[PDB]
Amino acid sequence: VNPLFEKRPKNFGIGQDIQPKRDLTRFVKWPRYIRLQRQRAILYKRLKVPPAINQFTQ
RNA sequence: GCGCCAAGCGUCCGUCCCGGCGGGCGGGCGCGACCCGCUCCGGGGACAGUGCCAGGUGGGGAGUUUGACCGGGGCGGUAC
Repeated sequence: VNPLFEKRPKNFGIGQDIQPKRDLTRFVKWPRYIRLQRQRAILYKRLKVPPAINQFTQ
């Protein structure tokens, strides 16, 4: 094997290195219509849904 | 001072070559860089705030008024 080859590890600690490109899907500033849809699903899980509307979950 | 655009591993290809495996040439994916959980993070919160009515305050502002007689008017008087 070639002795020139080497491991060059980078530690992603606080400071001392630049962070890699990781998934930011949980911290994206989504457009206002995506926010509207997702919050509307949360509201249906958060509020007291009356039985006549809740019976369609089943 | 320097710090990014991955090293290193582990696999999958070639309609590509040279002796099913090997070597060369060019690529792909995964780990490196853990997984799951519904609101980006934090601070308040059914209060603040907004809409409508009710009470107080309000020369900051608006509009108006501030009699008459009278040896001039005013002051004084009322002989109004």
